[PDB]
Amino acid sequence: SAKETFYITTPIYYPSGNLHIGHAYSTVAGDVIARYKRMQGYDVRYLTGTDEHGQKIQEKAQKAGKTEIEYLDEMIAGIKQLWAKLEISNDDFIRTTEERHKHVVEQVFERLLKQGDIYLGEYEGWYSVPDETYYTESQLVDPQYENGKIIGGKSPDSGHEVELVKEESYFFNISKYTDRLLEFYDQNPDFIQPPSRKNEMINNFIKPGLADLAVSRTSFNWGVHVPSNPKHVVYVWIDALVNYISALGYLSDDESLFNKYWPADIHLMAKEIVRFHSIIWPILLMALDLPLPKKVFAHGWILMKDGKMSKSKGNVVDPNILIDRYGLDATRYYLMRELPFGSDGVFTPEAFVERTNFDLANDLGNLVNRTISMVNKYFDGELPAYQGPLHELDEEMEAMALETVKSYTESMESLQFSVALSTVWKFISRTNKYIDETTPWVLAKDDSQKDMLGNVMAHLVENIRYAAVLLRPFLTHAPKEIFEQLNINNPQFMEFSSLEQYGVLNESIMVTGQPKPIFP
Ligand SMILES: CNC(=O)c1ccc2c(c1)nc(-c1ccc(Br)c(O)c1)n2[C@@H](CNC(=O)COc1ccccc1C(C)(C)C)c1ccc(OC)c(OC)c1
Repeated sequence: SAKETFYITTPIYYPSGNLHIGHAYSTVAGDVIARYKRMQGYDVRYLTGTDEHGQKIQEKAQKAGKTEIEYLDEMIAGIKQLWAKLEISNDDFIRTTEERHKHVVEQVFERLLKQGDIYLGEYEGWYSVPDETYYTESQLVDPQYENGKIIGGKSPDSGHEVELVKEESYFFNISKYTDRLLEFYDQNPDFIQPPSRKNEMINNFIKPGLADLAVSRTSFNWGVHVPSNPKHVVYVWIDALVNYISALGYLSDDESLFNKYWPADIHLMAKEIVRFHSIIWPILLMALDLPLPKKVFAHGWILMKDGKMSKSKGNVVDPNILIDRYGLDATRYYLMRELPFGSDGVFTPEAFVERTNFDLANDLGNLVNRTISMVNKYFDGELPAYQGPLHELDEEMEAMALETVKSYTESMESLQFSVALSTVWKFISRTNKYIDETTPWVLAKDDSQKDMLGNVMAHLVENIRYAAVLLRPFLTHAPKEIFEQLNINNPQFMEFSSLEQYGVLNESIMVTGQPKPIFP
């Protein structure tokens, strides 16, 4: 009786200032899924947010001569400005400084304490002061021993000697849920995407035994405090992970969003945090007796020919610069086209320009401009109504249009965005080829071939309309501009349902008398 719901999330971003195209990819990709699911008729909720706690945030605020909230408000303003600039269709933005989040972190922690899933112990970690990163005994390089116990070592990055750090900490005993998690994987084979990551998780993390998780610290203050032991602050594991249910008003005075949208249909994230969403998150939800998420999707990185982009190498590509210089459509298209499923992508300015110029401006932009120009020149702007596949090429081309939609659909549902886009561009290329094959200018000579000329123009515009509709989730400007210039005004003709049967324009239409570039 009601629309089926679809809840999609990106990870909450840690506001350390440097937002590169790698961070933009997650929110753009999430936006594409969100827009696609809305067009399919789902009741969609798309969430993003920020991780605002931890020692480092408060150190950075204090160093800058600001309060924690002053500092964070400025950083979050910048992040939300970028999302608005990328036209991210997120329905909400969760900040971990909000009471709706803090209340959940406190209540979840207290519940696990009362159930006995969390117990007090002592955290022991290997810390590198230069790198400010902790490690387990297992990953120290050139470890030193004494009586069989690891006594120290070298950071597996910097190469500086690590320091043994100890502090009182609450532990979450996750190992007892091991069997339940493996059974969950068995009954939900599509849970982890790409599917190759599942056995890597099992082998590297679950098979060797899940260590108790240190979920609190006593060494810093900026964060959620444990109500029944206020010297303890909740660490990132529970604090960050419950953002996905705290955003829905879980345990608030109004849980209606939580009742409607939980569980999440897809958690989208970069591959380096999929182990936390694949193991810790499901086990935490089991401990709270909540339904698990249906799917976790890990995407690859957008590299340079220096390696991972970072502020430290001066490697960072700024999405603001790309948008200001080349436009939004070009930026979103490049991100979604160049990062294939289960692999990494590689950014170069030359590759960006080729995609932008060859695919968008040339293939799609000139197809629209050539078509509109021919309709203005041969029929004074009045596009003859579609009649049927009159030309010998039409039967196979009309079939290709439907095969394009079908292929696009199975690519999108399998999260293969780059293949969906390449499939659409094969159709755009074929439409340009249709012009060369039919030579409209030759047909415009003979007065006998005026119906055949009208048929060709009708097939050009119907091919364009198919392309425009399929690109609606990816490009936020181009499709609107194409519909505008073609003077296709009817909202129904911009939806997926209007692609079921080829040739919906069975009435004459007057196209723009002043066509302009679709891009930039
Ligand atoms: C010099 N150091 C850094 O540049 C530095 C970099 C990251 C820092 C960080 C400092 N201090 C914090 C921090 C610490 C305490 C609290 Br409470 C908190 O709040 C955040 N973080 C956070 C940043 N937060 C994240 O990346 C958010 O991750 C998630 C998002 C959604 C859901 C789940 C997650 C998890 C955390 C499960 C991946 C952090 C701490 C430890 C981590 O692994 C050991 C980690 O893995 C990606 C992320």
